[PDB]
Amino acid sequence: RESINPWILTGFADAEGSFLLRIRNNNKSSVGYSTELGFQITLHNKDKSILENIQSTWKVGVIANSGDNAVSLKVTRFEDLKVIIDHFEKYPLITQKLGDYKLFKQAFSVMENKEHLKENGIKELVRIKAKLNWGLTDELKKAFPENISKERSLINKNIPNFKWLAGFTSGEGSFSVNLIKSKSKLGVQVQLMFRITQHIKDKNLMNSLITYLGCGYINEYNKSEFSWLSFRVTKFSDINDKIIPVFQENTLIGVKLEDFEDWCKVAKLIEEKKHLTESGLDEIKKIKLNMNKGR
DNA sequence: GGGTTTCCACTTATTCAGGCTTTTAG
DNA sequence: CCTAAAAGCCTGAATAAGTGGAAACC
Ligand SMILES: [Ca+2]
Ligand SMILES: [Ca+2]
Ligand SMILES: [Ca+2]
Repeated sequence: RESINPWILTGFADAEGSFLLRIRNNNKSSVGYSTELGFQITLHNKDKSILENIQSTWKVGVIANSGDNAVSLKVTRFEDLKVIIDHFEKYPLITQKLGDYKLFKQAFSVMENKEHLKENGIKELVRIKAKLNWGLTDELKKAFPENISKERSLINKNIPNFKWLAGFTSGEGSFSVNLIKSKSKLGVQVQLMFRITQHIKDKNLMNSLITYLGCGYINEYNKSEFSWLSFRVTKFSDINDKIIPVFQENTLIGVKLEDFEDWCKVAKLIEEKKHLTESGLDEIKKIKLNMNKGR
């Protein structure tokens, strides 16, 4: 249908994408293992069009259901990985995921030489997989008895432009209408809240948003050993002047675009002070009920 | 063909999106 | 007093990452 700006796409990839490298026990392979290399995105059913638009932009990839409520785009046809590579050389990732892309490239090169059909190419792929995403299973690591490093170098890069940021925010942002039980006349303060969420491994990136957007602050949270960061803007002046124009100018994708649009309607109400009238409050309550999970 | 690649159904792990209420600033 | 802003709390699930099975292809 519609095609996606290449930096918007990279941003969305930084947010939602995943590189994959399968090294599979296989009785029929001359070396006892077969491989599969690729890139994939899994979204809620409601955002299938993003997947289809990505498929259209690159002209690669297979779309399929992923359980009852999700759908995926997977690219594993080896020739088509050349497209993935060319895209991310001209429009590179900036989160720690770049590290996974660099490993995907190393694995691509081994397979391009057909070395994965030989002991030494398989061994090499196990060394690559060992640093990729969640690394080797215990079964695979006991099968290749050699000291295999699990570390790679931290990525540290800057937001390259607003188009990447709109792609990334299309993945990781949220636009909240926070209805606060307040001591004022109407009894409800209306608070617009923009947030961007992301694992701590990319702290430097999340801290940069403060200066990159000239507003906001960051909260840290965890569930047991699992920590992440939350970039939040709540000052209406920053919302209206700094957040909203960025994304009016750099268009979000997916149903999150509708949420931002509803959020902007509420912004206009606030700017006109109608959030201080019972009838404006009613409309704002009705916008909220129908955005995000209520859509 | 016998190996190898590709696709499809489905699962598992966790990092997100994004819900609240109460307190302070101005 | 009054409204805006920030402090401060939370977890279900949409993501991330992955696996089993087998058809299709070279
Ligand atoms: Ca992400
Ligand atoms: Ca998302
Ligand atoms: Ca499961």
